[PDB]
Amino acid sequence: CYFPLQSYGFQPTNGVGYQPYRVVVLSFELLHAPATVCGPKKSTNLVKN
Amino acid sequence: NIDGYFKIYSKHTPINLVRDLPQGFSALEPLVDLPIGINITRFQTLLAL
Ligand SMILES: *[C@@H]1O[C@H](CO)[C@@H](O)[C@H](O)[C@H]1NC(C)=O
Repeated sequence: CYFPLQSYGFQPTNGVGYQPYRVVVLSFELLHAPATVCGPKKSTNLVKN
Repeated sequence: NIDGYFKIYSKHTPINLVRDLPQGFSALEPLVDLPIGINITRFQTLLAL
């Protein structure tokens, strides 16, 4: 029976593989709800006559 | 509440005391629209004491 928990040793002199990285996963779904999380940013200046 | 959208209209006016639901005309302007998307079949009021 071995210890489940463990921790990386993050000294600054570690190699790129051992270098800590922060990764963000952006998950998208459509459960057929009217909710919307986007919006356009296109608006040309108006003209007249 | 239709097609997953909740709509609210309102109109406020002072009234002359005793008489209930006086004769007159007053249209209800839109107030609030939310795309909640939930079934509603029953409702209940709230009050403060
Ligand atoms: C509302 O009721 C209908 C019919 O029973 C059902 O198809 C629909 O998925 C329900 N929606 C919610 C949000 O409960």
